[PDB]
Amino acid sequence: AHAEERLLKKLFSGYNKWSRPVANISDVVLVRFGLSIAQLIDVDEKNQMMTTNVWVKQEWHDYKLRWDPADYENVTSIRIPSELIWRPDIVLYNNADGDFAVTHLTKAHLFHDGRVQWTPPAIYKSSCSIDVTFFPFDQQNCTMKFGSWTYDKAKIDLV
Amino acid sequence: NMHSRVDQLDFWESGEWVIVDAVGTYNTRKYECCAEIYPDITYAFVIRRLPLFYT
Amino acid sequence: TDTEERLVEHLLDPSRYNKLIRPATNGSELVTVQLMVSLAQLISVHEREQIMTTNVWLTQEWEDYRLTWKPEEFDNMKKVRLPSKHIWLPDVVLYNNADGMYEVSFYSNAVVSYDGSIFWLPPAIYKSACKIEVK
Amino acid sequence: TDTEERLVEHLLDPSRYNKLIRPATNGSELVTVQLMVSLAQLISVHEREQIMTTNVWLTQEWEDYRLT
Ligand SMILES: *[C@@H]1O[C@H](CO)[C@@H](O)[C@H](O)[C@H]1NC(C)=O
Ligand SMILES: *[C@@H]1O[C@H](CO)[C@@H](O)[C@H](O)[C@H]1NC(C)=O
Ligand SMILES: CC(=O)OCC[N+](C)(C)C
Ligand SMILES: [Ca+2]
Repeated sequence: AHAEERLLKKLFSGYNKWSRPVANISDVVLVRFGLSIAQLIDVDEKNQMMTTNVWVKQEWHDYKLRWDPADYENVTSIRIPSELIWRPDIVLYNNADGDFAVTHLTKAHLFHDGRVQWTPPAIYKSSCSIDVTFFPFDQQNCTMKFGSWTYDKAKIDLV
Repeated sequence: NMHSRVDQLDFWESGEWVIVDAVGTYNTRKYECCAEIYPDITYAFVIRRLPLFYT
Repeated sequence: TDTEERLVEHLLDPSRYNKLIRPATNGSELVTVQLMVSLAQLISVHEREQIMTTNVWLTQEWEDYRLTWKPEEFDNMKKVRLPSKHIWLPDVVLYNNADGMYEVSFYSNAVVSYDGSIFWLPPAIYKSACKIEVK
Repeated sequence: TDTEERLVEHLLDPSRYNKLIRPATNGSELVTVQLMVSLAQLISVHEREQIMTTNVWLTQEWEDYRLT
């Protein structure tokens, strides 16, 4: 516990969550985006919405949150609140009756080589055009559009 | 009371009801909870229904 | 980078930047805010409730002289992203909203240029009251 | 009481107790948490939306050596 206290004191001694975490300006923060669906809550044909319960699996590299575990009693990884670190602002473009960005803000896993894994839940009510030509034998094709809202390709790229 | 009548300068006509009258009345009364007099302002909205639809 | 974080801390330093103050140079001077609504989608028009739900991007642009810097002193950085909650914002809202939500729904970052120009483009799901004509 | 306030201030003193850190001891050990759900009332079971509403008391017991 004292080792982790020391590590936390060191890491956030001069951390600035409002700055992109790249040692060099020309670099690109490579975010490995991916979804894991928990349940398809509902498909409102009348209102043309789709409610889903997904885990947004974002992973990126932060160059300031690095340490050598040997000094800190072999603490390879810690869990810290996600509100204390810079996070990509991935939003759901085609939103309808919902929230654009994740609002749960679970704790983000942080490793000793600067890696960060953040997997918060979210209920997304996206819009999707419904085709009812062959109802009730119809097959729907509803899409979700996720992307960074303010960092262009040269700054953040989704993998 | 800033003004007896309730301001309606920026009102948005609902289309179903029309405000016949809206005047705030200043009342003062005591509650069994507490030994002090508590003042209040009660606004009475008198709204008349337009009967064409339900008619 | 170190330069970018130094710049961000310098700009938002509460000792020298108060977000509660209009960036007006002179007493009679006023801040000019440009507006533009980008209609991303018309979600629905509820005739029974007389409400129109739209998904719009509300481009807002103005000048904040307190957020200027010299690029040559900051590794030739021309624009930086500052959180929109930590800078003065012209509280532009949907006045005729039909559900009590006035502000935007995300509060994204604001792209700040080195000359003080702010470019803010937050998304919003708006529910505005409409006069439905049924004749 | 003065003693109780002093104890509460001492225990939660942020300079010595960081709530963001697991109370792991003896090295890379794990904290054992005991669960027990006490059903206080089954409020409703909706069949159309397939949701059960329950009022429960979620007992949770663990050991925090930093609060001794
Ligand atoms: C940043 O990257 C550019 C392009 O590779 C390089 O010219 C420059 O020296 C780098 N700066 C640092 C501090 O690494
Ligand atoms: C579903 O929609 C996407 C985009 O509209 C399209 O690329 C894809 O081919 C569609 N799939 C099917 C099976 O029609
Ligand atoms: C700079 C900025 O905020 O852009 C928002 C619009 N978008 C997501 C199309 C880039
Ligand atoms: Ca359905």
